[PDB]
Amino acid sequence: VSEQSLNGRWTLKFFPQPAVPVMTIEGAEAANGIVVDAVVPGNVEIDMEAAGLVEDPMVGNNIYKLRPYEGYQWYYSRTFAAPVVTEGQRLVLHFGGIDTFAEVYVNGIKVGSADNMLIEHDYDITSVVKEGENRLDVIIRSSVMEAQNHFLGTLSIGNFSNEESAPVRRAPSTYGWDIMPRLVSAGLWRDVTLRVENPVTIVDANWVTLSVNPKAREASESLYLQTRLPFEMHDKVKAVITISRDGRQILRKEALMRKFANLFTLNLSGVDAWWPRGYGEPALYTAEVSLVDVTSGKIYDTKTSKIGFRTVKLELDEVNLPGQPGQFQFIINGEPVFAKGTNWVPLDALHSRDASHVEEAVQLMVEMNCNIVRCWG
Amino acid sequence: VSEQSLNGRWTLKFFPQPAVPVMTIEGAEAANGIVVDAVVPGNVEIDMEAAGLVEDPMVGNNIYKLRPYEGYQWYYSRTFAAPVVTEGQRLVLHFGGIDTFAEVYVNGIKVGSADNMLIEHDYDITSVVKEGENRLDVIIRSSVMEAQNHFLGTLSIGNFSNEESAPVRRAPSTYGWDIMPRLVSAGLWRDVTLRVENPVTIVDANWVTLSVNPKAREASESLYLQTRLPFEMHDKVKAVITISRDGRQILRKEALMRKFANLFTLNLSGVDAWWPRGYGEPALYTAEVSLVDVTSGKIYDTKTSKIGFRTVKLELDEVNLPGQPGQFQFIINGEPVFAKGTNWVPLDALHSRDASHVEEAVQLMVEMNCNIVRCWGGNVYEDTHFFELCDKYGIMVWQDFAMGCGNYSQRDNFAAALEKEAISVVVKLRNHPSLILWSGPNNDRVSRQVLSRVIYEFDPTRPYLPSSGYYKDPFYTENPSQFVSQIGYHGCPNRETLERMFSPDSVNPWQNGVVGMWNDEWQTKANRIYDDKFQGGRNDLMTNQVRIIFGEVPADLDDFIFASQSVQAEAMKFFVELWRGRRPYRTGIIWWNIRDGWPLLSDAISDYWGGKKQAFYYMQNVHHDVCCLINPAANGYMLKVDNNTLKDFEGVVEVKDVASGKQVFKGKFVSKANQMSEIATLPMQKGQGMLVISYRIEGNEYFNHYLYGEPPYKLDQYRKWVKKCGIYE
Repeated sequence: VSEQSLNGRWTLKFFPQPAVPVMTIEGAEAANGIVVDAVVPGNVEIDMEAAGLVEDPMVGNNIYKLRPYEGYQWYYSRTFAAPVVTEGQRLVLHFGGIDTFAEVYVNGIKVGSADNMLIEHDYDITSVVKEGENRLDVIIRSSVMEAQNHFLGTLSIGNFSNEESAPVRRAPSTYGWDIMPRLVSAGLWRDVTLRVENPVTIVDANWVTLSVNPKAREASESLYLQTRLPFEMHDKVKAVITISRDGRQILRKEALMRKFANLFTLNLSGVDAWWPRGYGEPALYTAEVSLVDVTSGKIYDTKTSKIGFRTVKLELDEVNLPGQPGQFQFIINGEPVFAKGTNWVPLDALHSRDASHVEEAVQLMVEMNCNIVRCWG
Repeated sequence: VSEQSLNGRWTLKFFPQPAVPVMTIEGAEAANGIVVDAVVPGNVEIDMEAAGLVEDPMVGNNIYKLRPYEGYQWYYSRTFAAPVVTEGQRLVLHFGGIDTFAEVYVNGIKVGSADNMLIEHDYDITSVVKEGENRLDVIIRSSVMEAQNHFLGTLSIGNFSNEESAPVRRAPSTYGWDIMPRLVSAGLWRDVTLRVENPVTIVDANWVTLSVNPKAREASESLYLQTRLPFEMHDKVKAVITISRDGRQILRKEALMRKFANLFTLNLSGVDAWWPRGYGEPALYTAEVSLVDVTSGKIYDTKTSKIGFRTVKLELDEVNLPGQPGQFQFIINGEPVFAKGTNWVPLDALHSRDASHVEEAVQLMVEMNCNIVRCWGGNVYEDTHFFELCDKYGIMVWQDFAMGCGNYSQRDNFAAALEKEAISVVVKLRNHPSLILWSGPNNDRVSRQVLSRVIYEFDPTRPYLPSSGYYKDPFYTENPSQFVSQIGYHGCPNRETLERMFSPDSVNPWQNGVVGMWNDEWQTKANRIYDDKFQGGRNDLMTNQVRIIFGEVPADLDDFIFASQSVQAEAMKFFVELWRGRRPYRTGIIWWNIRDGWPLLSDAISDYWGGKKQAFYYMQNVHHDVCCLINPAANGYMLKVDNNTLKDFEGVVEVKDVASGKQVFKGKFVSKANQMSEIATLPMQKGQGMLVISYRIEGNEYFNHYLYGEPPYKLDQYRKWVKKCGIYE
């Protein structure tokens, strides 16, 4: 129905982590720490430099001066107006990125516990949200100290990746590499939003290119659609599939929703294939699917994404060193492409600034004419 | 000690499921619904038709009128007197079948949560039962809505099995198939009882045939006995094993119970082996084990079951397509048996009526002389009595695990729910001699790990197989599989069935008299899972087959029924004769199918109401233990005789043309045991016609026929050939 954003100014209170880490709001407020203004999405080091508490780590040996903060806790807090929810609607609190181990409270009620900085986190706060001003509190603990909650196997010690990185789900380069500095950091480094979902909603729209014929401008595309559908809405809701490019509608298919999960296959004509750089055009088509009430015409949900009709196959060599690394070739749309490109390292040691560099960084590959890029583990 | 039954009249309250499903008694009573009388075991649709709330779903398009109830909840409730329990005794509440997701309360205390309609459910209500009147409440929620509690993998969407069937443990055919209608249903479809167990009780009595020597009438049988035994009862209780047959005691062994779990081996003499139909007698022996007090003589528990001394081995081919499907042969008691039988589909879309059809349905296989039956994975697991009849009548059982067409989840939740189901079904059925095989891209955790590990630990005696329009077309006649699952041919049911399941105006198939078009009712009885109005599809399989064999489609209804049934009769007979005549390479044939589970237009040879189609009688004559048949040859036809027994037979076979009466062949034959024998190469006949195969063995006249020539045939002429032949009617 809507997506209210919770980005902006938050309250950040940081303090050294005690022997028993702080998990509750009472302990976080009782702890003796410093309170400064914070920006979400952001990194805690950015908020402290804005407060004049840390020097610029990009200059000289200032990076080492952030060392004590690896054992600090970080208490994000803000208020928010609750969006309007009607009966059957669900209120979801969405985190694009929590770095890392945090307890999330809404109006003093714990709604989740995060432990992976690389994936999104969604919590159903429908039953805990209140009318009017609400409170949202996130209490992050030390990622480095979290490693001492595990016993490492022999093979996990002594590698180039830090031992602290082995038992936790974080970016290994944040602990230090030969190309990226050590800067564990913390904070809400991606968007925080409030989402309202109708009882009839799209759970997943999976687009799959079954086959492609670039010469005949044909393609067979599959849509694996999973939805949330109350049984009173079975046979009363229809799926509206729409393929278009540059405003011109290529296909509009309608089908009655009789199940919650369906597979739709579309045999398309006059459609171009997606090619990497040099081997043709990167033809993209707008693929939209909406759940519409058959009687009232109400649109309950709409999922839109730009897809490309393309097939990928990895032809492995069977003579010259069969099974050894590098003995393969990518087969795109049946053609053996020659890959030329770069390795993708972190865009910023403070990863909340990543999104601000993607445009410039991708444009480097466009000028370089890379047809491939490997996002480094 | 005792087993009090809780079957009978219950109170059923149904209501649409809210956004938050009802899980408690307070919410169930607070919900606004309808209360009617219910029968247990039963289906909720049966109770509502008894209340006059739903029309007969077996007639016309009434099946679609049950659609809203797939999103309903069902509140079973009844009172019961508590049986007398003494100290140490346990009171167990037994459910034979809960369909499906239900919360079970006894005196307002939740005693269990069910989530598998195919296995039993037992709850210890000893600490919650009260003296006097007790209350038992079962709150079932929507099975269809339960699917939306899961995220399906890519390979679970788009298969023939419904997406709603993928994440739940139910019979996949209940959501709709091409042979069974969509009817999710709900309720307590099997027995509900109260069981009292002594502190000394038998947990499991596993009977295993180690070896058998049919000639010397010897067998080595193992008893894996697990018991519940208080340590104060160790060395004070004895196990009394008893093997008997027809009242005569064969062996009585006694042993002091010094442990809770023991293995007993019995070397028996003067005991006959269990054989499938044709290969000998289905010899069954009553095997009883009792735990008796050494001093007081008190019998604490007794487990009795009829077992059969039999060994099963699956010899897999290693030359002709090694590893491909169908390249195997069953080795029963050391002998390579040739399997002939049918696929087992649901006995009823409302599965509480299954038990009422087992006797009649199994008797169809006995008349058909099937020595094997494959229980299809789209169906529920049949109860104990079905296997008892298969044990008694010598019909081997191929058991699929309840898995439908498509790939399933590879995660821990589905594996754990399936492991619990497989362990439960294996322990329950592993003692039946009729059961001979378990059956489940080569990286599927379900078939290559979960199910295989269960068989490895709980049934190491049976093989496990991870298997997940002219009838003379080379598509059929050039099948490379030694063990074939024949697809089956469509056949219009007997006229009486049409007038019973169709509206009077819809008995005739042609809508507005147009030959080529079916009305909306015949399209429904072609299994149209959802009421989407179209024309064509599966129903065209009927008229297409009649057109290939007889040229045109008869406008007259009775002319169409006989024609469509004759096509199915000749086609299915040809398949059985073609595989029996291609031994020893061909090792078995299982065809689709002997009986329908709903009044429908299907490829089965007998309908839900017992109407045997023309194909049933044709198949009967080519299912004999010793059958004289004719196969097509390179330059004519080959008269042959197939032996599915262990004994040799002599006889005389005569081959004659129907119309002309000219004797084509007559001579003596020697049918060597457990093999097919060529008798003579018959010269090719002119044009169309039909031959008569008359053979006598041991003073018994058996009959068969062969339709020669190429289609299309003249329906009136073919009817004249069958009439003059005097084999069928």
